Amino acid sequence: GSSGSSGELEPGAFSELYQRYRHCDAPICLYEQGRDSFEDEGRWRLILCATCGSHGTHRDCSSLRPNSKKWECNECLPASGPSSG
Ligand SMILES: [Zn+2]
Ligand SMILES: [Zn+2]
Repeated sequence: GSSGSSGELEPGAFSELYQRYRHCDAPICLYEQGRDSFEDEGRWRLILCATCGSHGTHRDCSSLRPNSKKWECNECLPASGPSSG
């Protein structure tokens, strides 16, 4: 038998950001442009996470529904296992 673990984190670490983060970070993109471009109203509307509100990507790009209230980034959403399988 043995004991001893090593793992710490930085609590309350939200680096302020003057400019709004609008960099498509979704899993799959359909917009021909597939860039940080969005409209005021439409599927291609820049959507910011709800939990932390840091990530920013299109609507249909984040594989969401046409009747979704708010969307949350990955790190926030319950993703079984780390992105890097
Ligand atoms: Zn996108
Ligand atoms: Zn988030």
